[PDB]
Amino acid sequence: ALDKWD
Amino acid sequence: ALQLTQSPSSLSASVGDRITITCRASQGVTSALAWYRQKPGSPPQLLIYDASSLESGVPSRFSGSGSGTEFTLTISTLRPEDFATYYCQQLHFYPHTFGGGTRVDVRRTVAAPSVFIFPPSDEQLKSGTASVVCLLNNFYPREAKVQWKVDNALQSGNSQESVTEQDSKDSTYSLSSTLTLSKADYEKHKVYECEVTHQGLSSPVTKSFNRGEC
Amino acid sequence: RITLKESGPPLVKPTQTLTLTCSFSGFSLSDFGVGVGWIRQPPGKALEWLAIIYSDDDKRYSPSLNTRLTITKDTSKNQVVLVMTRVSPVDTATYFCAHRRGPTTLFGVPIARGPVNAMDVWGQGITVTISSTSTKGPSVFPLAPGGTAALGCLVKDYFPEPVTVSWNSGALTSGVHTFPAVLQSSGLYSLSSVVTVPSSSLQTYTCNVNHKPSNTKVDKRVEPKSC
Repeated sequence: ALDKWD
Repeated sequence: ALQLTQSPSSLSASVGDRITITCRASQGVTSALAWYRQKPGSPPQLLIYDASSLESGVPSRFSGSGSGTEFTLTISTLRPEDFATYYCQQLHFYPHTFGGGTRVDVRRTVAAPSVFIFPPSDEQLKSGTASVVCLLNNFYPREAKVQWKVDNALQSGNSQESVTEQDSKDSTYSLSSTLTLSKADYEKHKVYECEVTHQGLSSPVTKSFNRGEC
Repeated sequence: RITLKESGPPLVKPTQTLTLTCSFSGFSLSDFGVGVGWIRQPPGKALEWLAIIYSDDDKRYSPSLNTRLTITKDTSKNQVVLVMTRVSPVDTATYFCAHRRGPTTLFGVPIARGPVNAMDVWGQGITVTISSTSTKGPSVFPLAPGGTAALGCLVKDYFPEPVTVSWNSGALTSGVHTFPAVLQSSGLYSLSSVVTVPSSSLQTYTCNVNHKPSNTKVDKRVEPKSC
């Protein structure tokens, strides 16, 4: 699960 | 999930030293990593964001470098306010993990603990419970291991310990460990022992007593 | 200047629901890409990430606590609420909320994402204790014995924190170590306070214990047993 900005 | 391992977990140093703390991630987190310093009783404070950017208002002795899976924080000239615990945080993957922390404390000559074992008071026994306490007084470094033994049986799950904060004059720590048993179980055994391992002790020291002996 | 502050109950009982509020000033949860997250810290342990919410209302939770957490925002009141259900003793911790910057913009155009990589401002934190114990005073028991001797008092089974301990009405300070209390599985705290003295002083030693919460003061003189 990639961070919001990645 | 993603693992963030800090090294070392604990570190001793003196004012003026240069220290470097490192944080390694199990999978690459690009540059999404932050460092914080947390002083006792206070919230963590942001030092470095995005692996190497200096947060505004943070002193220049703090520096961060690295990307991918390996990062380092270095404090070039340690000041008294830097004796604290540092944490790294990854923000590339959810959940946004924190490392285990690294405690930075005042360095001082190695000192073995003075160990003492206290049997439960007759007053407590009348209430049906038995507390056996072990004290490790004024030692350094902080890591110490206490092992309770009853008639040679290794005890587990029935003790609790707490450690004082580094003494401001001594630079030593003290540790209290309580073994708790029902009065009944207490009465079923004789040799209560507190075994202590510490860097300043050539080999483990054991302090004990035989219950009811007078 | 950004500031955040946590509020909620200091004490909560197992199985109950815990609602924590983060009230902040200096930014709006309607500002572009801003986030507010929650992090907790059990006594003596590491920081643990719990959840975060952004101004566009995307929400994310720790996978280990997902089923018990709900995070929500109230933009017009500048507050973020985190609701944790079915708490148990292991949930005792200091809970912090924190600000997360959104990307820097130039003429309303996102140009730098590096500033989102950190939680930049934190609240002081709120201590939350989870125990089904009711206000109760401590039982005080004696702890009796380079050539230093040690003695003390075991302040057992009290709730809630704190308790104060001094030696000889405040006159004895050197060699005194009062340890932080441990929360026992019973839900009651327990602590020891000891003092080291030249093996000769064995001078009188009395610990003065005071648990304000239960109106319990006790002075216990401790000596080297054997009558």
